[PDB]
This record gives sequence, structure tokens and C-alpha cells, in this order.
Amino acid sequence: SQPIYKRILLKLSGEALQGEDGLGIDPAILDRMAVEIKELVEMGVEVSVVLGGGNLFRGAKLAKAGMNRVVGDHMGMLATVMNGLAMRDSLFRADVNAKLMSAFQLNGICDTYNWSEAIKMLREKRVVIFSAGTGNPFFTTDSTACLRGIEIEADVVLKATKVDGVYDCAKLYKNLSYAEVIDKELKVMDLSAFTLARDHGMPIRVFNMGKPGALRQVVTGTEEGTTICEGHHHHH
Amino acid sequence: SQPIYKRILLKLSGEALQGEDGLGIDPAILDRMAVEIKELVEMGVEVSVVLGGGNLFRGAKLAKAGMNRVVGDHMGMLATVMNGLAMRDSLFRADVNAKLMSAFQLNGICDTYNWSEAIKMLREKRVVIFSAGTGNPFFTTDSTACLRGIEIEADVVLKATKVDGVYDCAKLYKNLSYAEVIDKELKVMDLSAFTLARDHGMPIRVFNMGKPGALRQVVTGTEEGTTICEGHHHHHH
Amino acid sequence: SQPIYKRILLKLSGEALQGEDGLGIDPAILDRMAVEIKELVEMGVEVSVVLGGGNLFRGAKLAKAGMNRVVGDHMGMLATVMNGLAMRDSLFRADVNAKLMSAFQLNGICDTYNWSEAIKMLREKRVVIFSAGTGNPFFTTDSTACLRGIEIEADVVLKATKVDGVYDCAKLYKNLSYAEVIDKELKVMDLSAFTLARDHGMPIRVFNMGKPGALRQVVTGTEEGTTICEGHHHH
Amino acid sequence: SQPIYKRILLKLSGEALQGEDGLGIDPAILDRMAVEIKELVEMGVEVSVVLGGGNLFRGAKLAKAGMNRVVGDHMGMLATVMNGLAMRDSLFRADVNAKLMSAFQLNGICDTYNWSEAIKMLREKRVVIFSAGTGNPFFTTDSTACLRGIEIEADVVLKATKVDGVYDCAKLYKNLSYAEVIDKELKVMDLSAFTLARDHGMPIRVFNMGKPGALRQVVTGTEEGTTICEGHHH
Amino acid sequence: LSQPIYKRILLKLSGEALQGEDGLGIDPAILDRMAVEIKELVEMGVEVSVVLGGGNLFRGAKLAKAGMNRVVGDHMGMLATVMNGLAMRDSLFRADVNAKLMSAFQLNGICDTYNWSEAIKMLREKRVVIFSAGTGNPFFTTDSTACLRGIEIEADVVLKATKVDGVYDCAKLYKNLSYAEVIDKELKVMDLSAFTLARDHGMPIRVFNMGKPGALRQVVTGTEEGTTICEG
Amino acid sequence: LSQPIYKRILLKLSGEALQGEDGLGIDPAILDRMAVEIKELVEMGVEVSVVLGGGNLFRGAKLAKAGMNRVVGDHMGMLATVMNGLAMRDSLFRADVNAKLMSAFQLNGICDTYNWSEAIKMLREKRVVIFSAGTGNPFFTTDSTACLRGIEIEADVVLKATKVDGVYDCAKLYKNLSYAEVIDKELKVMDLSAFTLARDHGMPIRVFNMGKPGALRQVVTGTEEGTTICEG
Repeated sequence: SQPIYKRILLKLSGEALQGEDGLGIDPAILDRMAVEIKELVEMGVEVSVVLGGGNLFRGAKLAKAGMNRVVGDHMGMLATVMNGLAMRDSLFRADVNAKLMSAFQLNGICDTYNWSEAIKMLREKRVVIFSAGTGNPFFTTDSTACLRGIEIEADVVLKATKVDGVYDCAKLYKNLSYAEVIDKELKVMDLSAFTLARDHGMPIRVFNMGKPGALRQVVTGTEEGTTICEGHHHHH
Repeated sequence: SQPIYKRILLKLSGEALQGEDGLGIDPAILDRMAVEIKELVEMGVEVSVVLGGGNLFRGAKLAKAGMNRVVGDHMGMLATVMNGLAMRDSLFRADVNAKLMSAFQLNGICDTYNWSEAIKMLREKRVVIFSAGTGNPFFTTDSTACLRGIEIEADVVLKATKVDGVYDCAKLYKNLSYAEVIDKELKVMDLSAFTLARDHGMPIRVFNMGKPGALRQVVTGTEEGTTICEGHHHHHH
Repeated sequence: SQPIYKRILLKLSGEALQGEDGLGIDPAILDRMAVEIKELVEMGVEVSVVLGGGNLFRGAKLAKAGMNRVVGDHMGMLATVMNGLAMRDSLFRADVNAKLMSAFQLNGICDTYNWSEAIKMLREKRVVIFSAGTGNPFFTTDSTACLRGIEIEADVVLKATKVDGVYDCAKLYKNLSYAEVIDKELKVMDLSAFTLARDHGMPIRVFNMGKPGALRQVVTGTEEGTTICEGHHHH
Repeated sequence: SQPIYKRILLKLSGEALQGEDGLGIDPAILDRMAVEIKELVEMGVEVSVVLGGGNLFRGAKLAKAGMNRVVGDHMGMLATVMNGLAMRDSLFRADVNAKLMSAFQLNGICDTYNWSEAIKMLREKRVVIFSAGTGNPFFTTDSTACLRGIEIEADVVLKATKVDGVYDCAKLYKNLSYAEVIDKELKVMDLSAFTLARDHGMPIRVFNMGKPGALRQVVTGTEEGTTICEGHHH
Repeated sequence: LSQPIYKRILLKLSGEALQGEDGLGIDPAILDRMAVEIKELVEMGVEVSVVLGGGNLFRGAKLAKAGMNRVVGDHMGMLATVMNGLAMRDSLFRADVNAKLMSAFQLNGICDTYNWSEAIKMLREKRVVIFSAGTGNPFFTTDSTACLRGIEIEADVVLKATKVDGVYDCAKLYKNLSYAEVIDKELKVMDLSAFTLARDHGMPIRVFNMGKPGALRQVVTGTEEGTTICEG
Repeated sequence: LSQPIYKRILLKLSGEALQGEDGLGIDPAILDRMAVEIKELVEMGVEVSVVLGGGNLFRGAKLAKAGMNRVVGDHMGMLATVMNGLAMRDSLFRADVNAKLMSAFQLNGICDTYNWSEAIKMLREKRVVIFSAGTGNPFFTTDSTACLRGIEIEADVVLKATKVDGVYDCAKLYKNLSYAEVIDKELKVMDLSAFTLARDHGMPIRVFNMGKPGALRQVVTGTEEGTTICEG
């Protein structure tokens, strides 16, 4: 089909980038993602990307050893910049115009995040990657996806997972309201992230990024994955 | 055995923090290192630490795929900050006073490197960790260690390896001049790092950090590892 | 009596600084607060302060006219820095050692926020003021108070209000658990802030700051205001 | 009537955004100003803007209480940024391409002031707003307007006021030289602002911005308000 | 044996005061002479801040005559004051004086960023504080910087170091002047903006011959050396 | 009439290349001459980046002899390269050439902060990019900066401007050399760290006489002017 969105925010966990060796960055996987993003771009979609850092750092063992959680979150924010640099270089090599922004100033490495400049780049049809989360500890990459998504006036947050969407347990939900997710006690994202998306009416699509082709289907149709959005019984 | 140095710069590869499992940061190894450092501090030694990032990022596979080496070197520099943050926390937990300095300003995470601020912290008997290399690509961690050692006026650069020191390939050399290393075509660090140490007369000790007690033996005596310094034939003192 | 906390985070709305004139900063109110903070400091309590900006900027009218909420939030954050500067100066004039930290780097104006530097200053018995929120839009001053409080290892967040505590609407609750606040759908703070406080077990005291003496009572006893903390039925 | 200027710097006091109620930012007044600026842009005029902060912060009370004046000047500078953010948004809502530059770095909020980047944006026909004064205390918004005007090579500094121009208190003066202002002891800016304008030969127009149509008249002709410039005798 | 009459001073030096007999650069022997004189003030409890000019390293006239933008010329001058500042900081360290350099531009890795209350804290800690890069803005002289910094760090006085004994007709030296006198006799002391800033805040000025070893200690420990300018 | 043999160059100039007959500062006529020559490279489609040294404005020798910390001296030199950068940027503007200045140090309000990919973007837009403040670090010559920047921005060549025609024995001029040859014959071209960087990355070097009007154009449009150093 043709795209149903003008501007998306695609959220990928760091683990999206790992190979069967389940660690670091797999170049073949990253280059596949770059070609998939290229085809949305040549479809005319404005693409922003938020990456986590869990392929490069998981702090559980250090936390168990007594590491301060603030320090663990900082390490993780740095890991997202490293992932963002790799994606930016992968996009360049696929001949896609791309820019990396970071919550922290990183002079000589990338751009500093600025919401109005990001929208300006997106409207220039550059892919914008957001790294370093929000600069603060105790806030998930999901919270960052929702925050950035709302700031850059994206139409939707695409939550890339390793599963087909949201299940009860196994039956896949196609459409859920924010109220239903809460009522049925389902797992979508942490309550803080979900609450930001809800208060601002940002719809979320949860889909399987590991299925080559799934991303294009999400962007061009209603059928792939699970959609979470505002219930019908409020406004018209 | 008392310390023969007042101020040291310890260079560790990121791989020194790595577990036998073969990646990342092993909290037992890291905590073992914090205890060893703590025992240098309680001997009156002023300690600075330069960390690499190869336990967290090896660029080979991405490089062969065509990644720009500038970008690969930025990723590696960010990886050294992550090790520095781990090390600072480890030292804190061992009740060692420690600061992390970064060649990139990182507001809210750590201090921005300044040579005379670092000297001041070292005189106050704080351990200073240096991360993010020199801010620039194409320069090794060994080159960072020599550069920082020169700037903060360390007595020596200690190059922690997984070997007992510098061999033919096998005999271990105890003492070498800068001229000998080049004449015998021995590999000690990269040419730029070595060149910098050489021009400034910075002595280097290559030792096995993996041996417990080795760091203490290196700081309190002449026998452990291989020493590289200026030969006697240029001047008297 | 004697203080029950070692380290507090005191959250004041910008509206706590206002007079009967309905806007701005009232120097007499500000100086009363500074003397009240001085008396905690000389009791040995380490005090950090989070200030809102609502006395200087109310965005509702501009929002009505179409102003982008990101922009409204940025304005509000700048307003907290102005309040923070007024408080720092008021503390100096009451001979209390204080420092202002900001989420944004403001070269020449104040210090850049850094959690471990703030703890070091608190350990030095300096009062640390936190301004510019988290540097991000869509996150309340209550959220900032809980985030900063958790980061600097405060014992409690004191939520200064103009009411006595949390009411059923009226009977004043003395003690509530997090589970109870949600069960009875009471309003304490926004769900984001409350959730952050709840997941880290940060207790909250809601009290009447506009009652002179109530802050010292809160810091030295269990009786003033409403306590919100983890319920007993967990461990 | 057509513009007599290629590039202007419009100096607005914070109190120009103020509602008749007396405080803060009145959206109607603010959006009226954006429409007037848009019509300057639509005539080909390159517009820069300098905003004061006295609608959001007046430090008289805190100062009598003992507040350090450095601290008071920093609060005022931050208030000019808040005004600048509001102005940038209003211009955006009037479909005018506008940028905010601050004398302080404010990562995430706006651009950092750079004189040649500002000239480049003005040549691209973007409205550039300057906030946070010069980053230093003890210097008026008038001094900021003159400094920025000189740096970005404005043709003129327009000083928006609530009066029709400079008076005896009353004759309105039409044209004054710098030497006439000092010789007649008239009050136009503070001495350091006027001195800077004078030394650099920057003309100033003092006019009633509270009169709808006046801004357009000032830019398209010589009659509205009071002009202060270098005398013919040098 | 004479004791200090000031608790906190701001000493303004032109860049030309560090110049050698070869009339240029930085003369190490002049600079080390000044480090010894500043150390003498420190060991008597005087809190010392220093503003340096850049004219020994950059004079803009030739480039300006060729058409160089005055902003650009002022930016080049600001950077030259930082170079002088770094030499002065190093000179003070070699004389065993605790000294810090603050710049109007954040210069990561080189020196501190200027902050008025941090500078006051350092002055109370009995550290010498050097201010460089002026105010960060063009069209403002080093004299305006001296007056502004002096006011901000709450100095008792601004000492304007020169190569002559004080303020003259050109040959009669004045000893005392009011701000009003200076303006009415059209005497040359500093630019109108700088002078007006000192006037409105009641900052007194002392104009003296720093060229003379001895003069600085004399100015700080007595009222007679040089020309004193204060409110009438 | 000869066409360019390079698409993208990095032109290293010593600070001394801008000094006048009187052997100091910045000569506006020399600077404007160089601006005209750069403009003709740009007019032919060559992408031009420029690294500048600081020795016309600061030489550390005397201060170093007196005991100045070499770090501090290297910081002073770096700031001197920005001053040169600012003069060159203004000179190019006056010749009607689009140019940008980038600094290793963030200098808010003065110039751009260095970023490799942003420099490349500007070079593709046919802007001249001047690099100042070196790497930000001490103990690294301007030649090392030239090599490093050249590599980062993917220049075809590093043109080392000098006051002589090429690389000599001391007097025979060499036209062609390998990196091996230079090291074996111990020829003076640049320090070992800079040269080693050029070598390991295969960056060719041209050593020419920028003192001669016309030589820059000859070097960019022909293979015979000066000395060429490349991989054997």
C-alpha cells in the first residue's frame, strides 16, 4: 500500500541490533535495518529513530554488586550514542541522509538535541536518530520514544519488539484502547511512558521488527501488530 | 617494601575488566582492582588511571563492513567513559576517593578534563580516572596514557598487560632503553605513543596486572616487569 | 523537638513565594522562608530545595491562543531559575551557605546540575537549590522533586502546599500508603511523579508551608501534615 | 509607501507585551505585533528584534530588600528569553520564519548568539530575536539593542515606546543630532547606550509602538516619531 | 613597613606593560617582576584580581585600515588577553602564588569560566584571580572590563597601571580628581562608558606608573602615589 | 589554463607565512594576496580547507627558557591559531569567498566548533573551511593537525606551504620521494608523529613555496611544482 503516516518515531531496543551471538552490533542486521528505513524514506515518510543500549550494556550484575543505579543509567545512555553512531554510518552507506542528535552536547561527535531543529531536518527528509535518552536516569527508552515522538509531532510511535504484538498471555490483540491496556493489566511499556502517550493521545504500534517486511506493512496498513490508541467514547 | 613512585599513571586495557565469559565488565575483577588501587593510595601514592574500551566495543566487524574509522574511534571513546563510570563507582564502594574526567564535556555525568585541576585532585590524594582518550580519532589508548602522564607529571606510565612484560617473541627483558626497543624491533606500544614517551623521557613499566600482587610489586620495587627508559649515554642525571 | 531526617528535599511551588498582590516574588515571604531553612541547617539537617515557576509564569492564556506546550514548558523552566536566584540571594543575606544548580548550563549565572557534586555540597552543609526542572518538557515540578530527591539520596520529599495535608475532601489523613492513595483516588501529585516516588520507596510529606512553624514541626515530628509511604504489608 | 530601510533592529521593552491588567504577556497584543512584523517582512525588510523583560520581572522591591544587583540583572536577562520564546512562537503562528538567539547557550531551547550566523539568517529573510542581553549585568536593553544593531549592521535602531517620540516634555522633536540631545539635556536612552550609537553613527528612531500603523509608517518614511542621527556639520 | 589601605583590589594592566625593550611579545623578566610584586600584596593579606589587555600581542590598526570587520578585530584582541592571562598564571605559579585564570569564554581544558560569585569565593580563599577575554563582546575596552569586574567582585578600588606617574595636563601631574573634574577638564583617563560605569557605582580609580618597581606596593599601602579619582 | 589535479585539498600554512617584511604579526597585503589565490582555486571547483599555525603571533622560546610549563605554551599557540583563522576568514569574505572557521575549542559567538562530518558538508557546498586551535591538545604540532584534519575530511592531498621550493638535502632539490626514502635519508619534512600519520593512511604531501606568487595554483594544477611525497 501507500503510507498511512507522514512522520513516525521508530523505537528499537539495543537488542534489535544483536546477532545470534546475542551481543554487540551485527553489521548485517544493522544494514538490513538501514535498507528498510531507506524504503520508507523513498515512500516519502519522515523517519525519526530512538535506540536503546541493551546490546552493549546490561547493568544487572553490576547492580547486584552494588553499583549506583544513576551510574548504570548513565552508562546505558552512552551505549545508546554508540548505537546511534553505528546507525548513522549505516544509513550514510545506504545513501540515506541522516543526522544523530544527543541529549548531551557531544562536540565533534554529533548534534545536540533541539526539538525545532529536529522537525526542520525531518521536513527536509533527513532521518533523525535520537540518543542519550532524555539526559536523566530512571526513565526508560520507551519514555524517551514517547517524549521525543510528542515533541517532534510524530503521528505514531512504532515499538519494535521480537514478538508479533500484544498477547493476553495465545491470542494477539489487534486494537486496544489505553483504558483497556490498564483494565486488562497488559504489558505494553512502563507506566510512566504509557501515561505520557495516553495524556497526549499518541498512538502506539507494537510489531515484530525481526520479521523482514513487517515495518513497511506497519507503515502502509492497519493489519500488522497491535495498535494502542484513544478509545472511541470521548470526543468524535 | 615502600613505594618508589610519588605519582603514577596506570594504563589498563578495557579487556582487563572483562570476565573469562569474554565480554563486558566483571564486577569481581573490577572490585579486585579497586582494592589493589586502594592499597597504593594508603601507601601515599598518587594514582591516575587511563582506561581503554575494547571489552565493550571492538570495531573490526563494523570496519570490514565499511564503517568510517572516525566513527569507530568515537564509539571506542564513549566505551572508555562507560568503563570510567564503572571504575569510579567501584572505587567509591571500596571507600576510595575518586573522580572521573572526560575529554568530552558531559554535563551531569562527570568532570571535564583539565590538566591543572587533575594535578590539584592528585595532590589532594584523589584517584583521577581519565576517559574519552584525547577527544580525537586515530590515537591509541597508549597514546592517551603517555599524553596524560606527561601533562599531570606522573613519575611513570604503568602499562598493564596479560603478560609478564617485553620478550624477544623466550627471554623477558628487565630493562630497555628507548633506542634498544627501536634497534631490536621490539613491540612495546605504537610508534606515536612511544615517540611521545621518548621525546619527553617518560619511563614505562610493562607488567602483568592479571597476577595479584604484581601492581604492588611494580610500585614498590624495580624487579617486576620490563622498564623502558632513557639510556645512560646522553647525560649524567 | 530533634530532627527525624538527615537529608530532605523541600519542594515549593512558585506560588509559595507570592504575596496578596497575586504575582511575582514577595521579599518578606522569601526572607521568612530563608530563616526557616536556616533553622533546619543549624539543627544539622542537609537541605535541598526544588522551586516551581508558577508565580512568574502561568501559561494557560498563551496555551489557549495556540502556544506550543514545549515552548510553555521552556518558559516555565527559565522562571524556576529566576526563583532559584532570588532564593540563593535570600539565603546569602540570612548568612546561610547556598548554591544554585540548573538542569541547563548557565555559564556565569550558576552551577550545572551534577548529582554527585550536589551530594558533596549537602555533606558540606550547603543548601542546594535545583532549578530548570529536568531540562525536558511535559514533566512537572513534583516529578523533578522526586527525581532529584532519589538522585541525592534524600530521606523524604516535603511537598509544601497551602493546605494542611491530604483530605478525604473535611478529614485530614495522617498516614497513607501508596496503594491507598491510588485505591481512594486521592490527589497528591501527578501519576508520573507519584509512580517514581512509589517505585523507589521515597516517602512524601504533604504540609502547610504558609503556616509559619509547620516546616520545623514536619522535620522534627511525625504529627504535622500527611505522610505517604510504603505500606507495612510487603517484607 | 515603501521601506526606507533594508535592515532594522526593533527594540521593544518587556512592558510592550504587557496587558492593560499590567503583568506578563497578553496574547492579543503579542499576536498583533507578529502581524505588524509579518507586514515588514512581506515588504522585503530584514527584521531583528531586541526584547526587554520588565513585564515579567521588576526588581525594585527585591533590591530595596538587599538583593545583589548582579543577581537582579541575571533574573532580568532570563525574563528576556521567556519573552523571546513567546515572540518566536507567535511569529511561527503568523506563518513567519523566525529564530531566537540567546547571549547564553541554552541547549535544547534556542540558538546561541553568533553575529555572522545572525547576518546570514537576516539575509535569508528570517526574523532574528535576540535575548539575554549581552550576558553581562549593569547594561541596559537599550545598550543591547545598540550593540546588536551595530554587530549585525542594521540600518537603524527603532526604539518602540508608549509615547510619540522625544519632547521638550510640549513640542515633539522631529530630528535631533547626537550633539543636540546632550546639549539640550534630553532623555533618550542611558548614556552608555547613546554613546555607543553615537560613536558608531547608528541612527535611532523613537516612536509610539502602541499606535497601530506607526511601525509601518516609521519604516516607510521620515515623518513618524523622532530621529536621532549624526549632525551634518562633520 | 607601610600596611595595606585596601582589602580587595582590581589591577588593570595594558598588554603593553608585559612588552620587552624589543617593544613586543611578553618579556619573561618583566612578567616575573610583576609576579614578585603581586606575591608581596598576597602575603600582606590583600585579595588581588587582575584584568589584562592584549595590545602587546595584537594591534588591529593595519588590518582595520585594510577593511577588517571591527567585530573580528575585537574577537582577536579578546583571545590575546587569554594568552597574556595564561602567561601571568604560569608566572604566578613559578613564584609560588596560588592563582586562577577565568575567561569570559568557556575554554574547556585551558582555564576556568568566569562566574562572579566563584571569583569572590576564590578571592576570599586568598587566591589571585585573573580575568581574560573581557566581557565576551566587541566595542568594549579593557578599561570597561576592569570597571565591570571590579564592581562585580566588590573591589575597593580599580588600579589602572600605566607607563606614566598619573593623570597629567598632557606637564602638571594631578594628585586628586573627582569624576566631574575629569569630565569638565576633558582629561584622558579612560573611555566615557568605562568611566561612567565607575562613576555611577562609586568605584574609585588610582592611576599609577607600573613601569617603576616599587610603585604597586606604594599604591596599595598609601594614598600618595599616582592620581586618585573618586566622588566629589 | 592548466586544470586542477585534486578535488579536495588541505593547505597547511605556518603562522610565519602571514608575517610581513618586518617579520611579525599579520601583513594585510600578504593575507589578501593569499585570499585571491584561494579564490581562484574555488573558482576552478577545488574544495579548500586550510590549517594555520601560530608562530607569527607567539613563539614560546623565551618564556620556555624562563621555565614556563610547555602545556601552557601550547595552549597559547592554539589560541594564536584562532586569531590567524579569524583574520583569514575576514580576508576571504572581503575577497567575496564563502568561508567558515572551525575551532577545536567551542568558542561561542566567535566561530564554529569543529565537527568532521559538518566540515565535509561545508566543503561539498564549496565553502572554504579553516581549522584552528589544533587538536585541542598539547605536544602536537600544526603538521599533525594538518595530517589529522586531512584524513578526517578525506582530502586528496596535504599541501605543506613553506618559504623554499621543496625538500632539499640541507643543495639539491628533490622532486619525488617515498615515505621510506624520507625516513632513511632523514630528510626534514615534518615531525615523526605527523609524518607517520600521513604514511599509515597513505595521505600524499606536496612541499612547495607559498612565498612565490603563483606557486599554489601551479601545485594544484600540475605535478611538477615542489616536492611530492607518496607511497612507494
